[PDB]
Amino acid sequence: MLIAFEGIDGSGKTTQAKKLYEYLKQKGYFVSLYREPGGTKVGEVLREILLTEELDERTELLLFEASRSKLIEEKIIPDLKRDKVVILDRFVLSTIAYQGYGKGLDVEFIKNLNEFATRGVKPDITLLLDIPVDIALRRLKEKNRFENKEFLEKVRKGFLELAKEEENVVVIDASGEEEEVFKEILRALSGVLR
Amino acid sequence: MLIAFEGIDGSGKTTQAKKLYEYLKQKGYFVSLYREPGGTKVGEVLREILLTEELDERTELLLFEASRSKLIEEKIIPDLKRDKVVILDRFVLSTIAYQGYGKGLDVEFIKNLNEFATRGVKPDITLLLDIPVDIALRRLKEKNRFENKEFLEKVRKGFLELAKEEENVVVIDASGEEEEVFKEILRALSGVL
Repeated sequence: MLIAFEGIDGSGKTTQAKKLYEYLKQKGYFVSLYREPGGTKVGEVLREILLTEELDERTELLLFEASRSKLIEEKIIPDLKRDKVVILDRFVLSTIAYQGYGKGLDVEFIKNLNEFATRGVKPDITLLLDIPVDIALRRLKEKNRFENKEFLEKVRKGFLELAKEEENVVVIDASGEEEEVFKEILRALSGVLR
Repeated sequence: MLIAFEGIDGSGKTTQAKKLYEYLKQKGYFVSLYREPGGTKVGEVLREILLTEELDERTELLLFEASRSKLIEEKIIPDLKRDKVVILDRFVLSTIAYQGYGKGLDVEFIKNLNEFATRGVKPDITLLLDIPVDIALRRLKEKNRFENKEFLEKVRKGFLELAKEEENVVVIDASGEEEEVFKEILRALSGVL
């Protein structure tokens, strides 16, 4: 089965994805955890490019999608075939929210590109870790990271739109404390898991 | 203006494109010559990846297009704005022929992806350097290069298919010698220069 975390920077996706990883492992599921971009050797070099270079939004989109494609074919599809629980730190909604609602590219094109990269593989559940931008920024600030408030407001709105429009998306209040947010995730998953 | 060379490996694309580059620089055009993938800093690192790694066809297409996207935005578009002649060794038809007709991805999807990567920038003329695979192989074989005849036969058919339906594609009999092929390309280019 496939569980996708989605959300803005500073929403705690990496921390909560790791928590979910360790928790399901101990309950006896076989589980993988991958981040996007990255999660494969080729994906990780592309992650370095995406993090360091000055890329236009179109080239940036195609590289995100190339990383995803590599991950889907190299790991996710085989993992899923062997009944692993696959947990993603970011997936197809983030691409639409960032490149579409944020950077202005066409949403329907992004979805078609998403479908191509994924071979139609969709999550069993998508966890949207929703958080206000100022609170997300204040947390990032604690690690000396500064992201763009104007950009992230559009991205956040994108996410909440997509959670209405798209299938199997649960909105998690990610402004809470680490444990309370995890508990809320577990409840949203109980209608698909253990 | 934008001049694109297309065709299978062994058709002499690079040789002809360099000849065209040298010729037009002599006759007083400001010209650019780029290869795909490549031609920008980022696009050359993606070329390295494409030339080394074991890649599925979907990842490969997406990386070809990312290189193209970079080259288009960084260089082709500005170059064209200042009336440079941009010559390309491989372009959008090669992606369709290779990834679509060759490896079986959807041709219509590839077209749309090309359209996105290029911002709708189309060549003024496309020179398809058509050659039989046997002859392309015979020529490649004398550089210690070996390519798949089965694969390349499909890709040739694809290229010729595209020449019939797509706009501004002149089919150049690239089976000839270097100078007679270049003479044919110049004939084809008189109707735009």
